[PDB]
Amino acid sequence: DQFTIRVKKYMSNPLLRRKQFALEILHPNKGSVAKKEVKERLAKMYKLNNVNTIVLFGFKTLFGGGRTKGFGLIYKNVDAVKKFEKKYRLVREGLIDKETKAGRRASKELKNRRKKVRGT
Amino acid sequence: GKGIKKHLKRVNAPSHWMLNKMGGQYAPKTSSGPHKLLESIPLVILLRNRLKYALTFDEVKMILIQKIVKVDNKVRTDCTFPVGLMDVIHITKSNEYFRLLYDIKGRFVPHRITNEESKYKLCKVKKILLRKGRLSIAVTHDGRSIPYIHPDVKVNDTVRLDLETGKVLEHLKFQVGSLVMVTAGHSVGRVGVISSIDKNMGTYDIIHVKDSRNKVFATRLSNVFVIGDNTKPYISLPREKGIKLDIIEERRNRLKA
Amino acid sequence: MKLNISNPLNNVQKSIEIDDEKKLLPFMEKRIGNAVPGDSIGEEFTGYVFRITGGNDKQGFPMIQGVLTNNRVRLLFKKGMKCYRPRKKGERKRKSVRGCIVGQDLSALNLTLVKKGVNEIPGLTDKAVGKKLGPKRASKIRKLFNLDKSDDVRKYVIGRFIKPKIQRLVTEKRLLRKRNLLQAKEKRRLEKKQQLKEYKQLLN
RNA sequence: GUAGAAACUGCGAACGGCUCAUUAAAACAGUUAUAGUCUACUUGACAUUUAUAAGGAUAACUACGGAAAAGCUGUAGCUAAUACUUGCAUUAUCCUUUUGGAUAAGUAUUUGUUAGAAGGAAUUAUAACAAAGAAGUAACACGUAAAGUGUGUAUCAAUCGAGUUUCUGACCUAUCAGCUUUUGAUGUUAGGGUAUUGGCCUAACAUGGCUAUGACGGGUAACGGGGAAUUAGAGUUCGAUUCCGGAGAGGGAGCCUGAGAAAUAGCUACCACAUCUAAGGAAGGCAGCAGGCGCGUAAAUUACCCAAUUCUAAAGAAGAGAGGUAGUGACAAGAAAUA
Repeated sequence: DQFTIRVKKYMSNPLLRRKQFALEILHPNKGSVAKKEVKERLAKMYKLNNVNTIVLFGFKTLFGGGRTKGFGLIYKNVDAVKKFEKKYRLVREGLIDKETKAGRRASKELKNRRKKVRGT
Repeated sequence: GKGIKKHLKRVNAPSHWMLNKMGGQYAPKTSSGPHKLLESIPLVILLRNRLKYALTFDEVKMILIQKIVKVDNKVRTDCTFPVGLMDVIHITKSNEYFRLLYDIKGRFVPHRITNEESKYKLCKVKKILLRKGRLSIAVTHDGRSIPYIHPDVKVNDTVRLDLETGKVLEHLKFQVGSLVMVTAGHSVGRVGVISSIDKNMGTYDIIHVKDSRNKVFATRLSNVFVIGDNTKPYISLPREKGIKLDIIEERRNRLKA
Repeated sequence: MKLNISNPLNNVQKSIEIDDEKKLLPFMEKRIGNAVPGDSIGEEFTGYVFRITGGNDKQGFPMIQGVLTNNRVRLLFKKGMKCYRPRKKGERKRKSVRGCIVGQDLSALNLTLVKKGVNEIPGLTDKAVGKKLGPKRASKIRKLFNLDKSDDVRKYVIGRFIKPKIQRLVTEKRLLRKRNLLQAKEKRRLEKKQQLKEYKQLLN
């Protein structure tokens, strides 16, 4: 297909070794574009040899379609991706797998396991 | 018990922090340090809400863990550290130097400064205390104690301070020609030349300050900061140059674009 | 009734569960720390002397030193009192406790053997147990081994191979930190000298 | 070296959250003072009367146990620590005049005698003399420039705050007109006590203090304010409830630790309730989040998550019914089908 990519309020942030910006995707008369296509388009535009170093979030399709706004981060490398990004975002990217989903039952267990009441 | 409160509600936070109502229920209570909470911003909001470098408090912590940002050429790692009225903030990874200043609308802005200027901070002496041995110490607005100040320095003077050595370089008086910057009033952020000083016995002393365009505004004596002499400000200023404009004619220059 | 006798010298202890009351009759009306001839409790125990060091009453309440009663009493327990484990700093709690006098209420009795008898008891006076772990302080090791300040004792330690670590060593970092502190004091001295010097110069 | 259950130690748990019972010059608000005080974390200054490194004593752990039961714990044996406790240069000044000799040595705090950059005013800062004198000044742990940090420490200052405090401001009621004063009421003097001032308390003394400009009482279905409804302008009514201040944790009272509590998911006792019990004894405080009963005209899920906001810590990495997300939800509010 065909669409247009637009980068707004772009700024490089070496402190997080990131590059922050806002995405506007013009896809008139056609449905919202999957994140893979915008990933490769951004890779071509910014001359990146690898595609797992970006993260995309906050994608909204607006009213009436033909437009989508979102936020993207360009990372120096995958090591920076893992260092400076949260676990849920890494799981979204698929870079890692889900951890244990016990939740507040861990807190319940910790309350049960009063010190010197469980010798182990 | 009824000890010290340790939370700040968002709407109870200082107005110049510019925190939005719906962005959570709490504001970052600045740690105790060089400056008052009311007359300072925590560097978390300095580089999350102003510089937009960080998007979340955790990203602020991410920045701070690496000993990058230095407040007065020394490394700060506390997330809620009060940066204060005027001083230098050096970010080494991006190699940028900021001076914290006030805009004409009474808000804290990081103003770009050169590396050469990032060594010349200004401190407003608030007290002169003589300790044992007739040794004199100047207590400044920075909460900083400078021992062995020059005996000519008075209680409302200002002193240029070298960040590397922590020494005074020169001092600035408060005559009727010394230009000052107002810090906390209706006229917070204005830069003027001091038209007159009225000293009321036992109450606040008032000073009338003349602007560049010859408009006069009065303020309390404790709310001013000597910046330079009549020749020039000793520090650089933001783009407005401390010149406040009537709202009826700010609109015209906003419209013309 | 379940007398727990401890030989601290042999680092060991043994339990004797008895039911006869005339066997323990000489123990009655003896406070904690009293020495008694523990011969009536058994034939093989004739000769030994036992110090009564504690016990628990019928309901399990322990015994203490101060209270000179024969029954249970309640009293406030402080942070330094022996029969109490505070749950937070400065907390005091009122608990029941049994007096130091022994009667026909002790579900258990703690005793330590002070004087050796004439017979041997298997596992009570035959074998001995060591420290189960060696001392950790360098001065303690030096006292144990008697090698003065000759050489490092890091290779004369006790292991299970795997060995503990020694505190209060003579480590080069421990020396250089003291040296650096001395130099810091000195340099602070010179800066406080010539800073007041230049202050005196600028006084005029 | 990498980690590391437990435990000792450190910090926090005095924040937050909830509710509005009490409360009528009280609380609160604006406006002061603290020259009458305390102040953890954090920040800046910066110290005084065996040493190639000092002492016991304890947890965890091991073995023997008791009790129906509990966040119960006895005895014996060892070991650490930034737990507890002892303890090891030097600087300044006078003069011949870069330099030689000479002289002196307590941080706060208290007492007596003196001299005296700032404030509005000092019995101020500070200095001298004569007496006392705490607590300290590292016997502690990791590593940044192609020396640093952490932890701890005396004092001052800053900061986060707090306690008292000045002036002014409140609803109805006189079928409440005289109150207070032995039992402190008003003031003086001396002291005690406090962090500090003060009848705060004690002793002596004096007879004062308030009041029709409403004292003292009574009522409030009264927490105060920011605010809300209704408004042409005046007004009238409301404000339990996002924020701020106050108060309380069934009702009272008392207390420990701590920088900070008269704390309540801290302790002690009484009253009223109320749980377990083998009947000997233990244990409790939802006006926190859900949820239940009751009361009623009258009000939701015994849900998910720390991702955001932010707090605590030994501070990236852990927690947080704070908080957020969803569920119920015709409380209100906005847009908007039935052509």
